[PDB]
Formats: sequence, structure tokens, C-alpha cells
Amino acid sequence: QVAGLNVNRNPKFWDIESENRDRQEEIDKQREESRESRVIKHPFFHNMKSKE
Amino acid sequence: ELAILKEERTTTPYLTKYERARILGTRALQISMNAPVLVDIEGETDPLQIAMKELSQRKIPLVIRRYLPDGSYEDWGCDELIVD
Amino acid sequence: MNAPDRFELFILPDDVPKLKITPDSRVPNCIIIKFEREDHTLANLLREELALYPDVTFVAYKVEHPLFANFVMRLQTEEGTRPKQALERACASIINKLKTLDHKFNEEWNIKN
Amino acid sequence: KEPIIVLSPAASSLVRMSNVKEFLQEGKFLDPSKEPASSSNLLAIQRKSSRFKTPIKLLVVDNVEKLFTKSEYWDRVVAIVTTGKDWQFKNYKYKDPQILFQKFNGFYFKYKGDAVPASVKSWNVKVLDIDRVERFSDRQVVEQFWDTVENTLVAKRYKS
Amino acid sequence: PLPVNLRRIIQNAQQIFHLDRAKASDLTIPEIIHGVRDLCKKLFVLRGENELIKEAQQNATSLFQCLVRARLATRRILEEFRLNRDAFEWVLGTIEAQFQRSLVHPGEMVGVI
Amino acid sequence: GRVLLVGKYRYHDLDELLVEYVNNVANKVELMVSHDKFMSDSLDYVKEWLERYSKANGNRSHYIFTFNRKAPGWFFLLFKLNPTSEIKIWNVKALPDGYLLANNVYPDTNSLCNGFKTLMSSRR
Repeated sequence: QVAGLNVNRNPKFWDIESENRDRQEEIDKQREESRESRVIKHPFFHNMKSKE
Repeated sequence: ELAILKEERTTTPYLTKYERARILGTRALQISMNAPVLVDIEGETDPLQIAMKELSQRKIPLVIRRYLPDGSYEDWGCDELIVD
Repeated sequence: MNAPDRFELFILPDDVPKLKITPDSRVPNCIIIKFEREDHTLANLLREELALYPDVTFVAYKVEHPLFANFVMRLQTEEGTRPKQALERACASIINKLKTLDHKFNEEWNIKN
Repeated sequence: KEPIIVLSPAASSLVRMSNVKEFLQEGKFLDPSKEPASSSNLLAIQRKSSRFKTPIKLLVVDNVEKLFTKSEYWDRVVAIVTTGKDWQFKNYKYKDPQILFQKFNGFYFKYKGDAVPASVKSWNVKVLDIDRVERFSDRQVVEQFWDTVENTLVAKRYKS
Repeated sequence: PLPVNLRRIIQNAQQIFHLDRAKASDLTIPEIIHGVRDLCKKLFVLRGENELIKEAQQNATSLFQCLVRARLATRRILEEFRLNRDAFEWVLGTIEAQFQRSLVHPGEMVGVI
Repeated sequence: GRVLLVGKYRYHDLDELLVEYVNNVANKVELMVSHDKFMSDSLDYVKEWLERYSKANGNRSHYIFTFNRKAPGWFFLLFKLNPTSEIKIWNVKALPDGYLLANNVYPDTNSLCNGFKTLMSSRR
């Protein structure tokens, strides 16, 4: 029970599609994550790509 | 001005005991405050022991700035000072 | 204020084993036994019983600190024999000696009374 | 029959097939990480000692899987170099490290100032320290190693 | 009182390299002369190329160089100590390293001491 | 990580993995190259050489090995029974314990050749 307000979401009186697009973009921004490189100490280890 | 060029550095090339103590303390404090470690730790947990391991392998990322009496200074890397 | 309870000299904690055996890899066929809540009374008896066995090549004990009630024994035997078996034989032999000693004492006391 | 010296094939070993000859024989230590890997697992070295009139020829073997098919080869082993790893001894004569180290000479090479591994302290092996900077002590360390090896050889009454 | 105990270094070299027995030495006389002469110019107390720095450096090590030359003499090395080539190089390197380790450290509060 | 997995193989450290896997695989590759029935040239040249040798010596079946440039760590086993038979290519994987052909592990190259000949005889 999140929608506790009786907002008049009539299709002729409410921009349903823009709300859906904005909410989808807000979920697509909540999917953002943080990442970083890995450091390993080994004599034969080198931080290189496959071709490198 | 006050900096001294790396070619004409005349101070001792060995790590003194005061510099060793200060470097170990600072590195241990940084490790205990979640700084990345540059050596592979097998099972060590104590920050001072990890700092000593880093020092033995010349992997401490710190610079010692030695001050002369007139005000000038020389910058020495921890990796280029000989440690016993 | 900092004095330990006197019953700690002989009462064994629930989480503390009476006996812990570890090998001594420096020399072959040697073990280190740690006795908890024991002192010289058992240590000297076991040591000087074991020292007379032909297949026991080394036996010693030490009480590290008099404020802690424990001792540690080092035992080394020949290739054929295992040190734990020698320890069991020593315990059984001392028990038999005490049994016959008690029997003879009771006999002599009954005779003289 | 020349005696056999067994080296650890681990990449973390300070003594490898690339620099074993120059270290044990010539007395100069070079970093094996910078040296290229050696394709041959068998090498021959010469030791000059005051205890013997003539130089002794020794064979250095990295892997015993392909060179120890016979049990009599193990009678020629006079030194074992280990890195403190259990997996070195899977195919050895004594799969347990302890019995192997009471029946054979074990050597561990470490840089001066580094901490000894726990397994090394629990084994009967010698510890030899190589300084990272000073290079004059390499001959002294090699002399200690060869003193132990020559003591073992004289105790074995080897004929040369 | 002087730094770097030379007697201890010499007997350590004798023990390490087994310098006993009447075996002849392969240590040539020019090697001895040049080794001692070069050693007497690597005992760095002060670093630098200025002429005053060199004069102070030569002044600071006069007594120690006298000690080293008095001990590591050619006849003494060949007859009393009986060093060989490896022992000689080890002695020279050890003298240099130990002299480097005996210098005072900057930052010392020598006044309070 | 304390446990490292390379397929079904399980190891406890990087050095153990290296010595037991990579060195053995390199030894098997060296043995395959040093074998008499090997050719390191391109696949088309290998097929042409096999066709020419089969045409010249049609009384016997010829088999050769070559590098799998498309799939690293593998080998192509090309055998031609006779000039009228199409060239059939088999996949051989370089494992630490030997060579994997038709889900069978062969310790050496000669054992691999013997197993290939036995499989051809059984399938005939």
C-alpha cells in the first residue's frame, strides 16, 4: 500500500505515458552501480587486456 | 627555490631509525584507516606487521622530505632509501 | 583484589581439555603433551618411570610458571614404539606398583596391630 | 653415481634452474624473476672443497616425476629446497613433509628481513638469508649450504 | 675506542671459510694492495664532491684508516691470518657495511644525551 | 581465492595450478610438435599435403596433426584412408595428463596414435 492518495489518474486528465516513462527512467537510474579495477600481487600478473 | 634537484642530493642514502619509525607508524595508521595495501598479505592482520612487510618489499608509497638547517629540503622516496 | 580463586588449581574448566598432544617435528617420533590442572606430583612420577624404559630415548617436563597450574612434557621414543603407548605403559606400571604397595602395607599393618 | 639436488618448481622460489648454477657454483646471486625460465630440468654443477682433493660433480633436478623412476635414485639425494608448500611432496618418496625432512636435508631460501612461513618453522629445515642490497654475503651463504651438503656426503661415505 | 671490530671480522672470516690447514693461498699481493687502498676511500662520512667536503672526509677517517692499514697488511694477511680471495672480499665488504652502520643518525638529540 | 577451479581440476594456490596444469600442457604440446606426424603450417597447406601424399601412397592410410588456430589449446587430427575417401577432421584437446581424443585420455603421442588406429579398426 504505497498509493495512499486518490489522485485522479483519468487518461484524458492525466499524462499517463510521460509518468510511465519518467518512472521507468527513475528505475533505470536506481539500477546504477559502482565498480573499480582489481589489483593482484603476483610476479607473472600484469594488468593488461587480452590483445595486450 | 627551496627544493634541491635529485642529481645533487647530498644527504645519506640510508633510512635512519627515526624515519623508519615514523614511516611505519604513518603507514600502519593509514592501513588501519582502510587504505589500499600494495603487498600480498598471507594471513597477517596487524597493521604494523603489514606496514613492516610493505617496507621490506619497498612498496610504501610515501616520500620523506629532509630539512636542511638553512631551510632547503631534499625529497627522498621510501623505495630509493636503503633499509636494513 | 587480584587474587585468583584457590579452586582453580585443580578444577578443570568446561572448555579447557585435560590433555593436549602435539607432535614435535624437529626430531622423529616425538610428541609434546600439555597437562592441565596438574603439578610436580604427577609430572615427576611419570618422568622418572618413563626414563627407565629401554625404548624411551628422551623424557622431560617443565612447569613454566608457578602461578599457573599446568606442565608440559616432551617424550621421544624408538622407531618401533609410539610415545603415547609408552605413556600408557608407564601409567599402568605405576598403578600396579601402587596396588602391590598398598597390599603389603595393609598386610604389615594387620600383622603388627 | 653423482648426487642429486632437488629444487622447488614453484615460481616464488628464490633458487630456480635459471640461476642455480651461478648461485651454488659461481657464488653470485641473481634475481630469478628477472632471469628467463630454463627449459631443461637437469643441470650439472661443480663444487670445489678443501675436504676433497678433486672437484665433485653434482646433478640438479627440478622435477622428480620423470627422473626418479627407480628407488635407488633417492639414495643419491643430498639436499632438498622447498618453498614451504605442501603440494611439492605429492609424488615424493615420503609424501609427508616431516619424515622427508628428518630423512633428508631441507633448505629454505628467503630474503633478509622477511618473515618465515609457519610451515617452515614447524619443519626441520635450514634457513638461509640473502640480502637484497649487499652482494658479498652470497659466497658466505653458499659456503654454509655446501658445508651442510659436504657434512652429509662425508657422513654417507661417498666415493669420488 | 674505534668502530668496526677488525679482530672479530677476521676470526669470523676464518671460521666461515675454513682458513685452517697449510694450504697455499691464491690471493695475489697487488689484489691485497689495491683492495685495502680502495677500501680506505669508500668510508663515507660525508657525501659530496666539494674540495672542503673531501678534506673533512679524509680528516674524519684518519685514525680508522690507520687501524685498518695496521691490521690488513700484506705480510699479516698472508702469514698470520692466511686469508684467501673469497675471505678477503668478504672482509672488505663487511668492513664497508659495518662502517656505514656505525654513523650517527640525523635527528639525534646528542645534547640531552 | 583459496580454491581455484579449471574445469574439473581443483587447486589450492596459483603456483600449484601453474606447475600442475601449464607446465604439463606445454610438455604435451612440445611432445605433439616433436612427433613425426605433425605439421605446424596452415590448414589448407596441411590438407593439400595430405591429399598429395595420399594420392602418391594410396596403399596406406595417412594421418597428421596440426594446430587449431580457431580454438586455442586444441589440435586437428586429419586422416585420409584412401584417395577416394573424404578427409575427416577430429578434435584433440591438450590436457595436463595427455591428449583427449574421442573422450579417451592418452598419456603420450604414440599411445594416442595406437588408440586412433584401434578406433579406426573397430569402426571399420
